Amino acid sequence: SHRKFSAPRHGSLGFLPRKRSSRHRGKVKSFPKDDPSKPVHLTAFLGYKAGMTHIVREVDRPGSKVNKKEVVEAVTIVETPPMVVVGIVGYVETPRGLRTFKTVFAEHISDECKRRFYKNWHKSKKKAFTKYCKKWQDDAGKRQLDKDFSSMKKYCQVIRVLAHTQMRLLPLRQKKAHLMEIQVNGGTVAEKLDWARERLEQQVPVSQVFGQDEMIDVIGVTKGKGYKGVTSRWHTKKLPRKTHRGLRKVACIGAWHPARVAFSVARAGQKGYHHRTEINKKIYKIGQGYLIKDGKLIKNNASTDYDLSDKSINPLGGFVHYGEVTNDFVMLKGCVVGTKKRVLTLRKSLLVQTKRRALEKIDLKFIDTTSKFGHGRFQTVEEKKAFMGPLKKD
Amino acid sequence: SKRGRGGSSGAKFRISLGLPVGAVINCADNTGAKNLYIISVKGIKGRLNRLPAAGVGDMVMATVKKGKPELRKKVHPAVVIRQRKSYRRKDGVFLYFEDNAGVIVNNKGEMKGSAITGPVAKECADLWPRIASNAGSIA
RNA sequence: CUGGGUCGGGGUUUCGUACGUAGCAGAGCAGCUGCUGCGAUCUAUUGAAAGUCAGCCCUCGACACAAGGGUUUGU
RNA sequence: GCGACGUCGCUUUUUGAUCCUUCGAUGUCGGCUCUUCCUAUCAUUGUGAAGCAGAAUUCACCAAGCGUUGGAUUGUUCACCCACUAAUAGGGAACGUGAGCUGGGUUUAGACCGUCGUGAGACAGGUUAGUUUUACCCUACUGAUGAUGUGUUGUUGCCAUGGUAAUCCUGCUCAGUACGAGAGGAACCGCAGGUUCAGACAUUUGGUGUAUGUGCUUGGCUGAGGAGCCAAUGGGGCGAAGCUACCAUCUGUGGGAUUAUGACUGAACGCCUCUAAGUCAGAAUCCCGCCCAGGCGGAACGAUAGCGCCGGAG
RNA sequence: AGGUAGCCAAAUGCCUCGUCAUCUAAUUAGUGACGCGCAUGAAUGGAUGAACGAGAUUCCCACUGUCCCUACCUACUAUC
RNA sequence: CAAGGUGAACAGCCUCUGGCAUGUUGGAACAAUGUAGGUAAGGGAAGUCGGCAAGCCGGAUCCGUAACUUCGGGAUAAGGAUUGGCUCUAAGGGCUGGCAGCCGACUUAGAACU
RNA sequence: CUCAUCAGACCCCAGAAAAGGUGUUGGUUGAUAUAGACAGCAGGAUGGUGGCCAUGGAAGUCGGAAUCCGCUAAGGAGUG
RNA sequence: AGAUGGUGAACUAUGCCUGGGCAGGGCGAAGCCAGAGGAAACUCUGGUGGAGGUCCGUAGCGGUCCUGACGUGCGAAUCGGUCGUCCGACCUGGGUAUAGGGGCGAAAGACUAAUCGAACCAUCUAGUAGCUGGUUCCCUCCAAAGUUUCCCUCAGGAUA
RNA sequence: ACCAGGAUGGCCUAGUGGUUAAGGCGUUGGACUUAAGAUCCAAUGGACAUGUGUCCGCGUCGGUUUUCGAACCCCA
Ligand SMILES: [Mg+2]
Ligand SMILES: [Mg+2]
Ligand SMILES: [Mg+2]
Ligand SMILES: [Mg+2]
Ligand SMILES: [Mg+2]
Ligand SMILES: [Mg+2]
Ligand SMILES: [Mg+2]
Ligand SMILES: [Mg+2]
Ligand SMILES: [Mg+2]
Ligand SMILES: [Mg+2]
Ligand SMILES: [Mg+2]
Ligand SMILES: [Mg+2]
Ligand SMILES: [Mg+2]
Ligand SMILES: [Mg+2]
Ligand SMILES: [Mg+2]
Ligand SMILES: [Mg+2]
Ligand SMILES: [Mg+2]
Ligand SMILES: [Mg+2]
Ligand SMILES: [Mg+2]
Ligand SMILES: [Mg+2]
Ligand SMILES: [Mg+2]
Ligand SMILES: [Mg+2]
Ligand SMILES: [Mg+2]
Ligand SMILES: [Mg+2]
Ligand SMILES: [Mg+2]
Ligand SMILES: [Mg+2]
Ligand SMILES: [Mg+2]
Ligand SMILES: [Mg+2]
Ligand SMILES: [Mg+2]
Ligand SMILES: [Mg+2]
Ligand SMILES: [Mg+2]
Ligand SMILES: [Mg+2]
Ligand SMILES: [Mg+2]
Ligand SMILES: [Mg+2]
Ligand SMILES: [Mg+2]
Ligand SMILES: [Mg+2]
Ligand SMILES: [Mg+2]
Ligand SMILES: [Mg+2]
Ligand SMILES: [Mg+2]
Ligand SMILES: [Mg+2]
Ligand SMILES: [Mg+2]
Ligand SMILES: [Mg+2]
Ligand SMILES: [Mg+2]
Ligand SMILES: [Mg+2]
Ligand SMILES: [Mg+2]
Ligand SMILES: [Mg+2]
Ligand SMILES: [Mg+2]
Ligand SMILES: [Mg+2]
Ligand SMILES: [Mg+2]
Repeated sequence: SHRKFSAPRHGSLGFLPRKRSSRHRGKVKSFPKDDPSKPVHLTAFLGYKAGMTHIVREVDRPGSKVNKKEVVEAVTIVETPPMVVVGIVGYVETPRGLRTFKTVFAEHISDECKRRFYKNWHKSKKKAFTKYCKKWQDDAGKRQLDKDFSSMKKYCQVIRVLAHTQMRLLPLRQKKAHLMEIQVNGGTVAEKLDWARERLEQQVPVSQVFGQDEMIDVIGVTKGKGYKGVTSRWHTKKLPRKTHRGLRKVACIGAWHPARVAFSVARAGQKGYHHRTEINKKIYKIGQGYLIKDGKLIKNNASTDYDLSDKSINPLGGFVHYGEVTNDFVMLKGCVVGTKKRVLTLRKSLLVQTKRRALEKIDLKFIDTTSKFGHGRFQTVEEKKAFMGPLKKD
Repeated sequence: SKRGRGGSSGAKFRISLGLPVGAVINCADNTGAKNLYIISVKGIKGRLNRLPAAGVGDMVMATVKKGKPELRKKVHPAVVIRQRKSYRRKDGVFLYFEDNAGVIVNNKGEMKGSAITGPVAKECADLWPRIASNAGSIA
């Protein structure tokens, strides 16, 4: 018999294999479609979720009641040191799909990227690319490499670039770098290949790939939450207090005839550590790193045009469970997936952006740098010492 | 929600709803009614088992449980002007009152009474301009 | 000539001014010819004391440790 | 738009008819929960027709994508009423769903009343009290190791297949305009928001709190002070982190072939005709993209310890 | 003998969710009445009625995770 | 048979005498789902057949107490206020030789301070 | 013979009717045809008559009863 | 099911005999004392006093609700909280009395040794069953009936 | 629905075996009384619910109709 009052189903079936992620670094499942008329650029980048803060900004939205009014918006900081490009990979189109045609690695590969090729760096004699590196010092080896590049320009339709993160500049305990294919979009295959050949062994900041007030995509893995029941996993209604064998269940898991359990019923299992692609996260800031100029350590990352302070993006006591942000970073609007210290994939948008919320121009007034390790109430330690005066600690 | 002929250009931002059906709020005007018993809220399509709920500025259907006898045993539209549930303004600032309060209105939006005791939230005041005229203090 | 770990130090933060000492502060009471006591509390030391990674941040301070062990894998 | 007198059917969401299966037992009403399916479509998309002026409402087609609520009374299915709403459509899945719950009602034993009976007792007549057992097996389902093959291993990958998701509403503007004698009264494009849903997240607000963190306090105990402890977390105030709530916050997306329909050229049928040959526009549909998983399915690359290449018979 | 005093849609009334009032926004519930009582009624006891009741119902105040709408903590498990 | 404290108390909670080794095992972790306890913003029964369960209340002192009634009750009706710690004051007794001297038990009330 | 954007496909037998189709194929009956048809393209639609009767007036041009003539290739006292 | 002869009141039901036990509080009956009032009859006030099949409530006795725990249990009826009662028709040990168509019952067909709308043991008894279940080697040859009539016959016989 | 009944003056009831239409109240006419009730003397009326069969002959017996009342409609 039919159910009387209609109720929408709990949970999306479009994320259905609710399993632990088989990758830890979020994979770009689909890169932006290439336009040969565009200049040659990168389409993706790899950062690390440092933490969150909140900003104050005036809004220019005609038709809203918040026009010329200042809002406080939640923002997430993603510490993005420059990527080092170490490889060039080409892809040929085939009626069975997109085949990896050829991979060329650079002459020098850092130990951070080398650590990715090992499951145990300590007991290894650390020998990856020690025979491949002889290709770039041999005259016949360059005479094979340049014909491999000629084969890629003749046959490949897609060019991606292998780049790895710089783990030494991060406060993480991890020093093994993350490698990633990043699809080089832009002009022809020949000039697209020449671009990556020149940027081979070189560093790419986040400024060259992304810009201020652009909507990007954040790809990552959800926070792990372990084996969870239906009440926290699929958000079903709790059964009443009088229920005998437990009230945090689903009461009926199916009718008698389909004489199985359907794949659409909520069951207990893994919740979290799920790979996700959230779209249209606005870049509210790209802040530069910690600079050493004139002997001074310039660190006024959070000093806006409305602040005139000298404070950094790092709050009081640093980020909780992360460390410091001494590299260039992306301030994104709102919440992105993952834990602190989780690797995040930043992708250029797959959509065309003609909306006012997408084309909105952002001018930050205030960046909150109070401690998140409690109810911290000062933006800077000079402000804290000015309010309190001398303590016993002198 | 409002669906009124007298409307401002910009529509209201979502606030926390602290007044479900069954909530008895203060009647903050001189109609003689002291209580407004909320029996439903305007504009809600709803969901299975979910109570309709109201924040400040949202119009509700309400009976009078205590007051003059010619106001009871019937339903009036009313507009919530104060609430104890803390709601977040778009400035990120959180405001709540110590009392839940509303005023008896009609379909068009005119209060039956002619003066309001206590403050009226800005979310109610700009959305209902005949309420904000008789408000003494605002937000 | 470098690494993490432990301790220590800073930072952050949590509560809210620690023990001791002093006070012609203290409702009063008692004993001596102004002094000596009892006395909850108060004031100063003293935004003190105490805690703070175990899943918070930074040290380049101290200490020892770290160039090891086992089991398999051949085109 | 209907439609009498007549007549042809469909369906098994009604009750019957029958007694084929089950009486060495298939747990018997409702409701709660949760998934999916149907269309005889209430709403929303696209349309045609009205005794369609506008608004509103009818009738019909493609159409089941997405919705279809909060309550008083009743055990109720059904019903009726209040209120909201885009609408508050109808159904199936052993009259879905009791090793899922509940046990209000039926339908054991106790007891009361009315009627009937000489009586024991009877009552699709009321009333009250009345034990709801077992999964550790196999499958299915959800997660979790792995398994065959590429010599071994690792890195980066591709996508065959499978799932799939967004929804609807309000306000401003158009505009008191078109339309209309007037009363009344739209729409397209834009703009701001919201509902339902989905995926997240904790900067903030709220919650938690045995950092048993830090004060306060009762009874007791360590001779007293200090420091503590016990009272199955002594009680209480505030509380870091971490988890967490439309109770805070963020995000939710593009095409193609087309259906209904409207059409173009154009015969059949010297006229005409959207159709016969040919052609166009065409949508909450369908399919793909996006997104999620990644095949006893491939690829490229790295390094390969007594092993890899090159030049004897068995 | 033809049911008197009383009482009543009662724990007794089919029709029946009886009609009116009251209670509510809305009441097949409750109370107060009405009596044509399928089928009330006087020690097969009628009517009343303080006190009492782990007895059966209705409404109100207060209070609350019963619920909107779930979340977090602790002990013993489950787990290895 | 039945000690001390608190307390009306042989209540509960802690301790001395005496007893014991946590009730047929230990170790490691802290997933769901349980069983037994807690807290929850806003609302306050909208949940449900039904306020089931949980929660509010609670002791004592000073007030104050309705309809009804078989005049006994109802009645801790309902509803209020107070309550800690400290420092005092007053009153309530006994024995010896309207007075003096010597002692001593607990209460109860009032007040100040904090 | 038949095209189905619901095709059909073999006793029992496993699904369909009344009604309907300028789909397409055949057949029956009757006309209207080389004393030249049917479309299609043009041209004439005449006087008696602008009809007694009704209706204010209707003159073929709301209605009911009159529905004959001739020059004729033809024209109903007229289908709109 | 029926019969004959026995064994049980160590559980429980009730009578009798003899023992044992029931904190601390609340309300405050009668009797009594004094004060005040009244012409009397007597009446107000304040104490006292300590009654009650009296109330809160410990032990005890019981077992309402969660329709909680458990439900191959700790347990063939237990456990937790919340509860009824707790000076009287109270609770309890031992002794004693009543025995199966009998006992005993503040009455539920309850209890009478985990047994009760007639206990338990042995025998009669291998009770009867038109009704279920089963019925043990091979090959060869032949090969049905569910119809007639009668029957307390209709799940069975006799008869053809 | 099944069984059992019941339909007669204006109302309420009698009535067979088969020949007789009965009674009460009412209506009507006359007395009594000033008049009316009460009382006295009288009179009429019946679709015998219908048609059919039996019989010489039916309101009566027997089957079928048309209106009514009574009992039962149970076990799940
Ligand atoms: Mg439905
Ligand atoms: Mg239960
Ligand atoms: Mg924080
Ligand atoms: Mg509900
Ligand atoms: Mg069976
Ligand atoms: Mg079974
Ligand atoms: Mg079954
Ligand atoms: Mg259809
Ligand atoms: Mg069923
Ligand atoms: Mg089942
Ligand atoms: Mg069950
Ligand atoms: Mg029941
Ligand atoms: Mg019974
Ligand atoms: Mg197990
Ligand atoms: Mg697919
Ligand atoms: Mg006009
Ligand atoms: Mg917080
Ligand atoms: Mg907090
Ligand atoms: Mg917190
Ligand atoms: Mg707290
Ligand atoms: Mg001390
Ligand atoms: Mg204890
Ligand atoms: Mg198209
Ligand atoms: Mg077409
Ligand atoms: Mg097209
Ligand atoms: Mg009577
Ligand atoms: Mg009710
Ligand atoms: Mg009544
Ligand atoms: Mg009787
Ligand atoms: Mg009787
Ligand atoms: Mg233990
Ligand atoms: Mg032990
Ligand atoms: Mg609450
Ligand atoms: Mg609160
Ligand atoms: Mg309710
Ligand atoms: Mg309900
Ligand atoms: Mg309770
Ligand atoms: Mg009372
Ligand atoms: Mg016999
Ligand atoms: Mg005995
Ligand atoms: Mg007693
Ligand atoms: Mg008592
Ligand atoms: Mg139970
Ligand atoms: Mg169990
Ligand atoms: Mg045990
Ligand atoms: Mg007894
Ligand atoms: Mg009985
Ligand atoms: Mg037989
Ligand atoms: Mg048989």
